[PDB]
Amino acid sequence: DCTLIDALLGDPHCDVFQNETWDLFVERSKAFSNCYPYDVPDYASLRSLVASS
Amino acid sequence: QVQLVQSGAEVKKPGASVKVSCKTSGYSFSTYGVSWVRQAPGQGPEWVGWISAYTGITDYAQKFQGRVTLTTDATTATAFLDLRSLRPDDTATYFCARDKVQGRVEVGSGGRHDYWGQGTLVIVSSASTKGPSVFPLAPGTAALGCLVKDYFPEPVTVSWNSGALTSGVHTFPAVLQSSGLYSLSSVVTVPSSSLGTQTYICNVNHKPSNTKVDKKVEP
Amino acid sequence: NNDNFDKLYIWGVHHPSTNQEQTSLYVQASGRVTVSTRRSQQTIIPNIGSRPW
Amino acid sequence: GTLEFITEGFTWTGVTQNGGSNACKRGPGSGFFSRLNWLTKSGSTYPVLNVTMPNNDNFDKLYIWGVHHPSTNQEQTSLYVQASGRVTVSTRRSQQTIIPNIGSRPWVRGLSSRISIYWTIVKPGDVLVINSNGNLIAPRGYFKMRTGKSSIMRSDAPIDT
Amino acid sequence: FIENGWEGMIDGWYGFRHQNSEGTGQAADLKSTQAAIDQINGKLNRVIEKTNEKFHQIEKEFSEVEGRIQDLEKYVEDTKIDLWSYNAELLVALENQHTIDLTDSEMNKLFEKTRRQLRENAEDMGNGCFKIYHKCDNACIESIRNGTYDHDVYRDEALNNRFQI
Amino acid sequence: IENGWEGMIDGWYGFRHQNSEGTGQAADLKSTQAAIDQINGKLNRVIEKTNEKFHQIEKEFSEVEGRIQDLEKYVEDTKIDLWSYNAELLVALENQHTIDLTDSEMNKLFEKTRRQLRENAEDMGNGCFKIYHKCDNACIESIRNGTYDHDVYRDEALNNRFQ
Amino acid sequence: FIENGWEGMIDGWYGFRHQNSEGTGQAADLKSTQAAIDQINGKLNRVIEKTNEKFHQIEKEFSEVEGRIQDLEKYVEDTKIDLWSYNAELLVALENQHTIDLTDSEMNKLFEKTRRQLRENAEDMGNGCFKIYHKCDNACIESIRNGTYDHDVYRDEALNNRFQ
Ligand SMILES: *[C@@H]1O[C@H](CO)[C@@H](O[C@@H]2O[C@H](CO)[C@@H](O[C@@H]3O[C@H](CO)[C@@H](O)[C@H](O[C@H]4O[C@H](CO)[C@@H](O)[C@H](O)[C@@H]4O)[C@@H]3O)[C@H](O)[C@H]2NC(C)=O)[C@H](O)[C@H]1NC(C)=O
Ligand SMILES: *[C@@H]1O[C@H](CO)[C@@H](O[C@@H]2O[C@H](CO)[C@@H](O[C@@H]3O[C@H](CO)[C@@H](O)[C@H](O[C@H]4O[C@H](CO)[C@@H](O)[C@H](O)[C@@H]4O)[C@@H]3O)[C@H](O)[C@H]2NC(C)=O)[C@H](O)[C@H]1NC(C)=O
Repeated sequence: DCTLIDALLGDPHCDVFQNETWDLFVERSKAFSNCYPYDVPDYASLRSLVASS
Repeated sequence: QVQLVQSGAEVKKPGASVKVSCKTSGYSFSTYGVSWVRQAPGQGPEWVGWISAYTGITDYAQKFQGRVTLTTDATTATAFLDLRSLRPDDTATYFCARDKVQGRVEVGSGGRHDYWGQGTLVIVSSASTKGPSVFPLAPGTAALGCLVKDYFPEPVTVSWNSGALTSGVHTFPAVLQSSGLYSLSSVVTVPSSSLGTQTYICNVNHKPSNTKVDKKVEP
Repeated sequence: NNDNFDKLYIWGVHHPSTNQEQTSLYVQASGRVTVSTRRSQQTIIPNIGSRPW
Repeated sequence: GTLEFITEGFTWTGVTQNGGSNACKRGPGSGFFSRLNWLTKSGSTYPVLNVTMPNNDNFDKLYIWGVHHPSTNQEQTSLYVQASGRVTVSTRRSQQTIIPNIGSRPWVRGLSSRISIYWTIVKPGDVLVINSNGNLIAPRGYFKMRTGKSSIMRSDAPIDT
Repeated sequence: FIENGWEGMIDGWYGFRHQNSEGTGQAADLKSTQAAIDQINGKLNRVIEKTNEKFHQIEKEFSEVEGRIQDLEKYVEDTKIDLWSYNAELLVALENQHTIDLTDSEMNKLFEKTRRQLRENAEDMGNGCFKIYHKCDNACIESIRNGTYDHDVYRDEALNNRFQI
Repeated sequence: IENGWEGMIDGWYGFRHQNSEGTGQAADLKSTQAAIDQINGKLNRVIEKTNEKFHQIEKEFSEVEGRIQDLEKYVEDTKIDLWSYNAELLVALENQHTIDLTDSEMNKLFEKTRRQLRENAEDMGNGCFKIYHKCDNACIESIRNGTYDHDVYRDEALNNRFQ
Repeated sequence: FIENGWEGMIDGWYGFRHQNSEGTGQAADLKSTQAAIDQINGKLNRVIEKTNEKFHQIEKEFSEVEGRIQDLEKYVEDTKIDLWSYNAELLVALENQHTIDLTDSEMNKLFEKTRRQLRENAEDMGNGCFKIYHKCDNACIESIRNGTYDHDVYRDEALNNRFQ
């Protein structure tokens, strides 16, 4: 249910992802945010760079 | 299923030559060549040559060329290896193995040394053969054994109860003596209660000297 | 946007030459324009100064 | 492919020129970047500067200029009087306006304050207009621009003949 | 020469069909068969030999319209695809034209081998057969096939049926 | 055939004979079309309609932008350089082939003709045949059109050749 | 035909080894040697015909992590490399398969030239030799090698040793 950026920031339902690792993270169509409404100037860059960390 | 049974160990003297058989089965002999690899004790494997059972073609390693001749007999389904002018260098264990695919479509390289012979020891020495003496290795865990002493050449095969006792057995590397002969130990650790009920067997067998001596041990 | 297609909105923001002009037109000493959708957000603060004629 | 600089006589009236900090020491005493001009207060005034410099030449002029970000308000007022500065460089086609931000940055070589560097290319026939009531790091002129084979590379290999 | 090819030959890929007194019969030449195979095999192995690995790349699908950067990210990935696609069309085409000429030459070669062997004891009928001009029983036939036919032996017999009657 | 024939306008490959009845010429239309059909089909593959592109990136620029522009120019140059190589290589390959294709076609016609004459003629060495018998014009077209029965002129030819 | 090839031939690339009454001997065919060379030469010249020049390009190493633009600058340059690399692997492979078939055909062609020359005075032994069926002394041998052997001359001699 989480996007990557939501696990990063720590949306409540994305808590189970804390301190996680991956070779390939898989964002689902179904996913949603459910916290304070935000936006990320240069969203795609942050997503990309965390993804490859 | 699929297998390669090779001939028993031969022993030959510096001049002479040798022939080693490799019997195949479980696959159609003629759609696959055969690779031969040898192994000088303690060193790693070195390749000898290859022959096709489809086309009769051969490729010997240039190190041996002349001395070595590969053949195949389709009726019996067997590949043969003949090595001439044996040096003591050539004392090694000799393996055959399925290799290349012939006739059939193609690939990729799925074997290419699929399955191997159990290996067949060749000893090139000028010394005499001598059969082993078998002495009991007289005995809460407890230990017993056999001592296979003063024989030549290798190998000696030792088992216990036709192979009925496999567990907790350690058969050691033969050790060369300054007397030129070989000595070999084999031991078993068993529970020290079962003594009246059980007994034990030394399936000692030294086949360069046709000596099957199954000789026994007790306290 | 209750329609079934993407709507493109073109808008802009005025940069006056003097403060006297800023006050004549928009009263407040310093303006601010903030256009936003549910996902995105965008905010410009007009800059006052002389440009070439 | 060139740092061919050409000085122009900007006339910055009512402000003191050529400031320099101990961070950027030239010789025994203190100085600044050689192709930039640190305009600060004169008396207790910083006028609204409003200069202009055409391009009657037949080539593109590259102007490097910048804007000072002080660490404290005290330092902002000492230098530029006005509580909040503003720098606006513009040509007939383009326009560009920075508003310096006051705050503490990490200490670098004696200073907690900083300078942002901006460029403006002004083409033949066009005209450059600098305007500012504080915090300007002004240019002394332009660099000639040309297009060509030139380039740059990171390497530690030495040069032989 | 052979304006056709033989269905029902399942011994191998190239072969011999003879007819003599003892009767007709067939048999495949295994050496020139494997010769073709080994080439195709190796050519095929080089094509499918292990590909690339690629991990974190650029994005290639997009939800919003971004203009300039996105326009470039899609041009880059399309330009890539179009080239690799050309490479693959050309590769297969070349490889195939070759695989054909390779196998046509193999047949061709076996025929010559067989002609050089018969020397002056036989003639090329014109359809990739030979009219051998002597009593060639089944022993003699495998003698040809397995590369041992001594022409110096049937020379006189053959030579005379050819130039007389 | 160290050379080739100017003035052959019947086709692309042919026969030039000389006998008692006189000299004369005639083209082999089958092996001619054989060459053509290959060149034709090869050529058709190459020019099989290229591909359509619409809104791409910008490739000319008025002002200097640095990084993005540098990349937009590098991308398009890199593209060009590759496609250019593809085209140079293509043509080269295709040509070397188109040559070897047509040289083999001539070559093949010659063999066809040799297998036909069997033991009634010899290869002069310049891609001609010395036919060893009286081969009048009927006999000649019999060769050209694939019907020359050697078993017929065998004895005549065989004997002029050897005795 | 020739199972093998001759070491110790240093006069040229293709040659003739004869044996007659006057003794054995060897000699290279220069014309079909240069024929092979001239092709390899020209093929080779086209490959190394001087490459491109390039000057101010994009950056390809990077110190800090920038995300999107940098990912693209790295993808562009990698994509380039991979393709050019394929071009070079394929080139060499093709060129080589050709350079082989070119030289195998050159030998092949010399042999035929020589067979058409001997016409009916000799037979192909099967290993790419000829059994010439007449007294062919050293003058006669070079007459073959240099393209002047008149068969119409030794016809009768040869023809008769061959047949009875
Ligand atoms: C700060 O910076 C710049 C340069 O130092 C400056 O830009 C120039 O200023 C003058 C004054 O505003 C203007 O010039 C105009 O140019 C055209 C010439 O082609 C004229 O038609 C205009 O003239 C008329 O307006 C006159 C007013 O005096 C009347 O006499 C008459 O009716 C004319 O129609 C006008 O003079 C222009 O503003 C610019 N030009 C450019 C290219 O920037 C800016 O004015 C400076 N401002 C301050 C406040 O210091
Ligand atoms: C906001 O936060 C920043 C960071 O917390 C803070 O800046 C820090 O201030 C101290 C001084 O107040 C500075 O530390 C410097 O570090 C170097 C070491 O590499 C020293 O050489 C300097 O020391 C000298 O000055 C002394 C004063 O008498 C001498 O005794 C001494 O021998 C040296 O001459 C110097 O102190 C530095 O300015 C930072 N540190 C960092 C990591 O940024 C700042 O105080 C805060 N802002 C405000 C307005 O309070």
